Amino acid sequence: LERAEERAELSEGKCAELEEELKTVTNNLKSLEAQAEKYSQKEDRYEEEIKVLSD
Amino acid sequence: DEDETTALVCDNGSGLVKAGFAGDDAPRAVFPSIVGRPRHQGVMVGMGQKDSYVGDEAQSKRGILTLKYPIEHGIITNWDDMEKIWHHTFYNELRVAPEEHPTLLTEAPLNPKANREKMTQIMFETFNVPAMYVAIQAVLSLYASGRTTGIVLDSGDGVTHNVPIYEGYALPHAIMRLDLAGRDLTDYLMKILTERGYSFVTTAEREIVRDIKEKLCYVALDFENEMATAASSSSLEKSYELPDGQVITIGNERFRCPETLFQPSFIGMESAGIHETTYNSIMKCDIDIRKDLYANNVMSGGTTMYPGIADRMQKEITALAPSTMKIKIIAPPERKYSVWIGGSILASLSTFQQMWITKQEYDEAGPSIVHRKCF
Amino acid sequence: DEDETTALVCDNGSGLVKAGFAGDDAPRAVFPSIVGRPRHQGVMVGMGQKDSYVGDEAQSKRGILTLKYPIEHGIITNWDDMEKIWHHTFYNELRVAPEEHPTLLTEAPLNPKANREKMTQIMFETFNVPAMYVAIQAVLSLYASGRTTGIVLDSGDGVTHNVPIYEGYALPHAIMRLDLAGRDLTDYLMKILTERGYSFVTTAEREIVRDIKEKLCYVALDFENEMATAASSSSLEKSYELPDGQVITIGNERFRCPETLFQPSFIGMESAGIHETTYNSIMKCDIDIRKDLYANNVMSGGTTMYPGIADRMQKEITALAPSTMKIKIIAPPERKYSVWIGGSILASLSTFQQMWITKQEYDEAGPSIVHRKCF
Amino acid sequence: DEDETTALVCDNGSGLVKAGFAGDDAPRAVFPSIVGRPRHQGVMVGMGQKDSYVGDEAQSKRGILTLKYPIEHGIITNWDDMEKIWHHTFYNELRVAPEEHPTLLTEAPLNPKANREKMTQIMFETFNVPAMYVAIQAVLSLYASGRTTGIVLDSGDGVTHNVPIYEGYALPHAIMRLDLAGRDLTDYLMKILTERGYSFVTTAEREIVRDIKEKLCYVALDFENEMATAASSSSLEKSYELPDGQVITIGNERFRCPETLFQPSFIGMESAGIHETTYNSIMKCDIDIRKDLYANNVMSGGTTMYPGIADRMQKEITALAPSTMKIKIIAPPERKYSVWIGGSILASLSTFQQMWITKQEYDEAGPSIVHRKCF
Ligand SMILES: Nc1ncnc2c1ncn2[C@@H]1O[C@H](COP(=O)(O)OP(=O)(O)O)[C@@H](O)[C@H]1O
Ligand SMILES: Nc1ncnc2c1ncn2[C@@H]1O[C@H](COP(=O)(O)OP(=O)(O)O)[C@@H](O)[C@H]1O
Ligand SMILES: Nc1ncnc2c1ncn2[C@@H]1O[C@H](COP(=O)(O)OP(=O)(O)O)[C@@H](O)[C@H]1O
Repeated sequence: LERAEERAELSEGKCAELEEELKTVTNNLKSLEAQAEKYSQKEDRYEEEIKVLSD
Repeated sequence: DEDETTALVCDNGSGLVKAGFAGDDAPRAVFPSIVGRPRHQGVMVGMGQKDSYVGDEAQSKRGILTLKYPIEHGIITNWDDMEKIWHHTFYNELRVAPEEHPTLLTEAPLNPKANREKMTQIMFETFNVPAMYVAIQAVLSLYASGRTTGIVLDSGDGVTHNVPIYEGYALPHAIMRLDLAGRDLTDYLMKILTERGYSFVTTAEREIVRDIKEKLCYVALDFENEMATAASSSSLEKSYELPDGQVITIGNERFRCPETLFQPSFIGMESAGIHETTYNSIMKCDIDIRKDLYANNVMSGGTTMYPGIADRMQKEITALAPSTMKIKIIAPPERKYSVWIGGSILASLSTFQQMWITKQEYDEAGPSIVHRKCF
Repeated sequence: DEDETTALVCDNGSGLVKAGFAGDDAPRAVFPSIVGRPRHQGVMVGMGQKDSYVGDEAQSKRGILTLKYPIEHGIITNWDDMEKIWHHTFYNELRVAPEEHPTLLTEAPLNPKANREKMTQIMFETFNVPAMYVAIQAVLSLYASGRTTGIVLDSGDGVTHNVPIYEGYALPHAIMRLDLAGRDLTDYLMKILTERGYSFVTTAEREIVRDIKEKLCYVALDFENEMATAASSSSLEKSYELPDGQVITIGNERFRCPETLFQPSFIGMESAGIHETTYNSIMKCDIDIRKDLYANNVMSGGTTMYPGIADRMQKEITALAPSTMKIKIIAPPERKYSVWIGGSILASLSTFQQMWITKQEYDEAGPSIVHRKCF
Repeated sequence: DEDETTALVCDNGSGLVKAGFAGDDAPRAVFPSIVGRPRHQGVMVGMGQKDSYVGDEAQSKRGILTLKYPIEHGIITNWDDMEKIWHHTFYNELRVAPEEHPTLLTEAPLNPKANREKMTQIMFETFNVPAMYVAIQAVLSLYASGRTTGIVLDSGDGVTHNVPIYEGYALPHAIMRLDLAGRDLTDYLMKILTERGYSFVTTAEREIVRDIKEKLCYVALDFENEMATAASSSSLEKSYELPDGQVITIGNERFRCPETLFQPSFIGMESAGIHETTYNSIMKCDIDIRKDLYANNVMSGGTTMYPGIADRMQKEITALAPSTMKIKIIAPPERKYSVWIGGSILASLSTFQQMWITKQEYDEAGPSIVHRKCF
């Protein structure tokens, strides 16, 4: 039980660590979703600067 | 127990000494820089009991010990305790005999020469090492990270050195030595946990608070948003189990402590903050250097592991930086371990084999040799 | 019966409560912070007899009461009992109803926030006080002592705060709070008196040991020289008459008990003493501050009522301090009462009229307001 | 308190400010170019305490203030702090309302024009001065020294200008401007005092190191010989006392700080040093000019107070110079103050009374007028 509880604690430790990493990565995912979109928009703002400059 | 005369590597901080042998990618063990002493009178006969305990012994028997660290913001001031820490490290756990191996130690480039001279002296005079080198922590994180350029920000337990490196060169006029680290963050947390009804003063209590910070705290990408939320709702509290079965919950203190890195005024320090010192190290470099340092904000040591810090530091520099410039943080998993790792890499480089001080050179040159051979 | 609608002042410590009116000389009455309750079965009927006794009532009928203290280590933990102490204090000795009078209460800045919130809440919700303020005991000590600059060493019943103040500003990171106070000195004396053949375990016995300490003990400017004679000759003993006619004497224990303040390990505390905390508070302040704090160590509170303490402290800090520098101590006759004195001074200052929390502000904000407006 | 409407003269540098009245021999008051602000939370009530402190007030109350210098390498960027410095200088110490007196301010000709435009503006738009004249420090240096012809060597706290003047005319193509000055020399000293075990980082500490430099540092005629000697013997060590009783003993750092003027790489500067630039200013002038400039190398401003500087500069220029030619340095006792004196001389010359901008020509033309009327 102590070892199983220890495993629960170690696994919970990992669970929490992964959760923290999950959230960090997910938060990065979200900032990156925002960046991938802002960047796709920049891909267009810059493409537009090229089109405008081309004109 | 090694089958080659590989250099030994030991990263001696105010927190823990990371140690192992050159060529690995990790220390064999981390040896807290602690020497403990009993603070009570023995009653029972035949109990063994020593005058002092070292490293993990000091923490394991801490219930009746007073625990002290020999290192003050990167400089060893208590050499008796470091000989015990080093002896234990080699003798019991690394299973190392320094007499047969070169040894590489690490240090902030900004610390008093007394420390680099004395570390050179003890490995040659107490441990009989055949060779020595003391390395720069900015350099060591950059090697571990695969970089030659960047601002290295330690924000460690002891000191923050804030050192810009370009193409492998130091840019010393742009260095911001800062007297702010995890040891101060911990004291701040003890005072704000006192506000919550949990008074932490004695050694067992100090070690608990350092454990609370390490498991519960974060910086926050945006302090004020987390501040206002954590101060308004229990949904931001996180619990911690105290060793006696009691528990503590922590609210906005969870980030108010780490925040001192960005706001040193929290502990009475007069400082720009880690994001401004990082910024100023970029800003003070030449105009054709600035772009490369903006793109290479390099992490070193611990606290760089706090949630929101890699994103926050990049935002805080961006907010101060000129437009056009692209600002990026290099925050590898080799975090909290990159200085030791850099030592392994450096000790092992073919280009570094002539950088080692040999025993014969040391004996002829005297202790001041570290100034001519290391840095 | 009063000639002004002035503020009320009450230094509610873990020991005693000093109470009176702001603008007066001293407290009108000093009460033990005690609520007493009978521990025996009644046999006679129509004997009056209270469920609980307060302050001086608790001590006057103590022969069959167990006596409890609602305040410990600077914090009220039993708000119901403090409301009872206050109802008695205000209506029976000060002859005032707080409903028409602003009231000032005191704490240490490092006590849990609950202390300031319950002090404020009791007076606003059970007494309907028109206004409240929670004061800093160190500030009150400085006003009473004639200082704006110095280290306040309050050495109280439940806690020693140790705070540097410069030009009216706090240097809060330099507060060296110590878990050693007069209540612990009493318990230490009980144990050493037991070694001498006089065991004390119950409340009546505990109140007497505190009384023995207060009348017989001293600290000594030099405890080693004092011990050389006190441990060698009966001429250094002093007798105390116990309530039951027995006589107890104390020899070198007479100064070894107070010596705990310079040796906290005597009660199991991990500390070097008050002079170490005084010194470190100075050390954590800037170099252009330190000169004024060395010249202004301020003793306040009780337990400073030990002969030899002003000289003991000057020697003990001088011993840690740099040479050339002058180390000086302020230790006025307004000892133990100086916090009350400061309370009256602060409550009545024209510059303090806007520092008060009014009932309207309290009702709109709730009790957490004390944390934001007082300090 | 002045009996005549003479010009006010104020030399406002990045270090100190020299203020007095034209026609006199010396400034009446000297202030640091500092505005101080408290960096701590007030604890006591009715303590007064200013929001900001100026000049000597800023240093006198500095124990809890952060001290800022409004001038960055010779240019004023903080005009809120400079109007405080000027108001204090005029109103409290010179006891004058500028409305009744013309004012002379000073700056190098390569100082961005924005600064002389703003100096003209502060006196006309905030202080309502009836007239203005911004002077060239080199012009003032030669008047004070009794010369019309010579090299002005003026390394200050901010920058070094290096300007040749012949028969009163400037040879501007020969000006060698360097970002090399006392503020950087001080920064180098802080780093090397850290190497010795004395780490100085806070405002109080930064002011101490600057004070150490002024009292202990020198250059020596021969650097290699002074270096070799300091490295060989304690006879070149000098002590300094710090405000709290600490004592620092300084060795070769005593001249390595000043050495940066000849070795700018010590502070990350791309320069060959002040002697190369003093020499080049002579060299860039026509050969029928050079003979008079070589024989009249004139020191002004501070840093010229380092013993061995007049002789090292004369020797280095001589070594770089053609043979036969006589090289001589003028280094009068009116050093560090001679620019103020030159200000007094210029402001009061009858030949200069038509050079003053009135508050009419200024208002009609605007701020840019300084570029046409002064320099
Ligand atoms: N996950 C984390 N959360 C909060 N702080 C951390 C974390 N990891 C490391 N730090 C802090 O950094 C320090 C340990 O990092 P480290 O650089 O390895 O010490 P050292 O210099 O002795 O090697 C401690 O003060 C620790 O509290
Ligand atoms: N002569 C004395 N000897 C020892 N202790 C004393 C003496 N006089 C007063 N004290 C101590 O003063 C304490 C209460 O005073 P006080 O300082 O006003 O508490 P506080 O400041 O925290 O409100 C008690 O513990 C009492 O024993
Ligand atoms: N004894 C000295 N040692 C080193 N430098 C000096 C000495 N005396 C004067 N100087 C420098 O010159 C400054 C004062 O002269 P000055 O040049 O007129 O002010 P500024 O350069 O700011 O215009 C001082 O701040 C100091 O740094």
